[PDB]
Amino acid sequence: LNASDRLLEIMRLYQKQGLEMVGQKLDSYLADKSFWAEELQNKDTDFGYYQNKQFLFVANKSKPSLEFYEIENNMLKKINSSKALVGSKKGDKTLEGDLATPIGVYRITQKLERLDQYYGVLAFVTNYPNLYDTLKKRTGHGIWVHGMPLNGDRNELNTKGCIAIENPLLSSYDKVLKGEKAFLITYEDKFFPSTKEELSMILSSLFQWKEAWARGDFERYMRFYNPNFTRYDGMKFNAFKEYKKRVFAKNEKKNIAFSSINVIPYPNSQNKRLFYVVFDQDYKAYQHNKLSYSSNSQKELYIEIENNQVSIIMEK
Amino acid sequence: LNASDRLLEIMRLYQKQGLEMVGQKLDSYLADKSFWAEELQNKDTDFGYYQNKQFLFVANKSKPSLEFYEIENNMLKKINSSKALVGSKKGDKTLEGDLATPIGVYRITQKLERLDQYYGVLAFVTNYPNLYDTLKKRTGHGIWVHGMPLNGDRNELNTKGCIAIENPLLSSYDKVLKGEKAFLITYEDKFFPSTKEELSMILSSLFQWKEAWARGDFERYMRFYNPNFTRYDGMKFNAFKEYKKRVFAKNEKKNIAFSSINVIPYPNSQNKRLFYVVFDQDYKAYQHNKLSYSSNSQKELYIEIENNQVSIIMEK
Repeated sequence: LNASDRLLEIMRLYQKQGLEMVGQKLDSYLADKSFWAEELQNKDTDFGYYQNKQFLFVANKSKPSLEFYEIENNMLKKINSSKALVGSKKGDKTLEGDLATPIGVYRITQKLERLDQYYGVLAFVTNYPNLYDTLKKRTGHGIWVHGMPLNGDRNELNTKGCIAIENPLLSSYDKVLKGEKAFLITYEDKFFPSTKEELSMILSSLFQWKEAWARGDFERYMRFYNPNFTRYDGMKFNAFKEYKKRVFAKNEKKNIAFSSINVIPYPNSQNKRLFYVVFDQDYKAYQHNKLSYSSNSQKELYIEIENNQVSIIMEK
Repeated sequence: LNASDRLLEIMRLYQKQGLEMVGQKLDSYLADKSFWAEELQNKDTDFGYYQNKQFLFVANKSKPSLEFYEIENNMLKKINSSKALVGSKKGDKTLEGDLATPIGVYRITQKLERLDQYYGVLAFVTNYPNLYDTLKKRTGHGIWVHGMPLNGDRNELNTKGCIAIENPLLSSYDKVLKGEKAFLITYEDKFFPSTKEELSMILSSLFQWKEAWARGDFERYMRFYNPNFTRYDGMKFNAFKEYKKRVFAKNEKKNIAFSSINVIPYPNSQNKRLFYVVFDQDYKAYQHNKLSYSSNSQKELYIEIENNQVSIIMEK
């Protein structure tokens, strides 16, 4: 079953039964692993799935090195790479002042340009501690990707956790970036890419979870949640399930849509198969066919694949 | 590839902008000649485009003969053919009692069975005079496809305009038809088939016209109409245009959907490239977001292609 068959089937449905049945068919594709497997088959998927154009930094703490990529239609283009300086402590960053460069997936939130000359041309600010770090109660702050001292001093072999590279290369990255946000994937010894099978399982599950949510299927929705689940505000599984039971019993109608979806393999010290999933969510709920609630938000999930099953370990 | 890209566009649109925008995108394909060119490329298109399953008699006045077809996904299955008795007058039927079998595209409206023995096992009633005949002021009635005398008489060489075939075969067609309406194409010496280019032009135009109508684009809508236009109720081009300018100035919201579209080459004296278009139409209009008018009707168009341009010459 291929893309041409699916297009023909969409149009046949549209001409014969109209628009509502088209939506139901499109939903069935989105919930279908094989549909994603086909879309992904010739794409560069090692660093994840990215719907829109994005920029990716990849840091190897061990070498140490930093690479920079552009990703468009899920095809990678390597811009450059170099050696880097990183923190002195091996493994996870878990505490303020532990001198460790964090392992995981981070976002570059801003550029700083009026800094001590030690930081070089600029500093890209990472969002350590990210949601995952925050729900694990890891402490610390101020992890940046920056340059080398402007005076030309080279008197350190390690930072206190920041990632530092040469200024000309750093400037060249900034010119490619043009003020766009970047992801940063940082790993330690060896990187374990997301496979096409894993991305296919996550994306199909993602849409199944959405539609179980929207239609108020409490049992199906709850099965996507890992027993260890933690919500962004600290709520754990039992209270979460209690609450959702009540909410779902109200049987309100909802429409939910996910866009700008990225799914990114998440390096971690236990080498669990973890992924960070981030997307825009359009959410609408109705009471007696009157719109009673709407929101547009940025959602974040952390998902594990274990025992060949997808589960949600954290959600904002 | 293209089908991969086209599908991806639809899937992204569905989640980013909604099912309504998906419908508009499918509509843009239906308005595109190259879309139809591709869609028709391996279809049996000589007798026209038939969206759903349909049945077709083809009568050659000159032979004389009658063929019967089943048409499913626009592939012809020929059920049978045989010799036939037809009217003695060559050329057009224009008048009550002129003994001519009419030339053009007709519809079988009903089956009669309580007949005089002369007429055989049954009569399929054709709709002579059709809309075209009627707007051309042609008169007469009772043009049937029927059998041979039940008392075994086989005297006559010609009917008074009906089409007569052997009773065993006629019953066979009836059992295949099973109460369904059928089309009849009748032509005189040589049949000049609808081509794939003609059909693709007519179909893309049909959907362009629908969009111009529904979105209220007066100038683009009026461009499809031939100067010689006659509406089913006699109204001519200038009065039609005047009335439409008024209606379009109201800028009412309108939703229009077509289904079971058939486009059938229309044989004619002058061998002009004329076609009969017939479809079901669901029409709704609104006033300040409230439904003010709805209808479900069978629409009929007669269309000429001349100097590579599609025009409407008659509409019901």
